Amino acid sequence: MKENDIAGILTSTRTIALVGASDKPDRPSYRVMKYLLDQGYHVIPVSPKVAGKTLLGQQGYATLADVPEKVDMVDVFRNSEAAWGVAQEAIAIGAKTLWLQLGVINEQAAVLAREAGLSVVMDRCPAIELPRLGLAK
Repeated sequence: MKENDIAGILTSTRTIALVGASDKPDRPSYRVMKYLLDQGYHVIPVSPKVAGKTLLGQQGYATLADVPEKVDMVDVFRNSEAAWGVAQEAIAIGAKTLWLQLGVINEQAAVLAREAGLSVVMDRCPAIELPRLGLAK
């Protein structure tokens, strides 16, 4: 099994990290958060406001460099350009996977990961990636 793709990273370690997890239930960043939590996945929301607080039962953090748990998949839904800033940071600490917002295309953030080898995935969301096979509860 010498497969070098997201399949091995997702099948090996499943870790989802949320960037900019605030108290805005009227945003796509929230709907995706509680969505991954209910589905039964490890959600690690990190925000400058949740730093030292509890979000939906998940420990909050001011920065991704403050959480002990190693992130495996960075969920960036905040904004388009946000993917770039969140990408460099992830690759810095030693990320493994990167997920952006579905419908958007960022060549800058895409290559920004290739430079390190990180698995960058743009124009794709977990909400639709889950049911893609039919394992949605």
